[PDB]
Amino acid sequence: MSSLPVPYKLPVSLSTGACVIIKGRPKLSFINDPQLQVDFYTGTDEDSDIAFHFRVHFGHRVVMNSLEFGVWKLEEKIHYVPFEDGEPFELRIYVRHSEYEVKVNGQYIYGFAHRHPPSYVKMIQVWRDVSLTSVCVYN
Repeated sequence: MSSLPVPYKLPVSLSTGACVIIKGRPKLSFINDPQLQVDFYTGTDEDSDIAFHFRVHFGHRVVMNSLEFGVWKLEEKIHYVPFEDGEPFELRIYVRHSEYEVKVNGQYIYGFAHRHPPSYVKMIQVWRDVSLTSVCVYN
């Protein structure tokens, strides 16, 4: 029950082979419609674009998108992702040549085709209704 501040912002440099690992717990039970949001920003400013947005509507759906010149682009949706109510989760995002590969709790979930080069990602923000225990970038 140690925790990181939320919103959590960390500077990053992403290259093919990198892996973002996010560990934490939803802070409310699913009946309260808690959310998790992970944003890969292409700037350090508050108005920066988002190359990869990953948003968990716990108990409902996962949506992914990008914010480009201030506009949300095509939403990609997953109906079911195996987050468990009240339990700690592990979210991994691997930076591959052509896509981000998303893993949750030991399961392969999704490959999100790059819309922008990962080399332009400068900061990752993790926020909304979670308690966070760690946010690590490998390689």
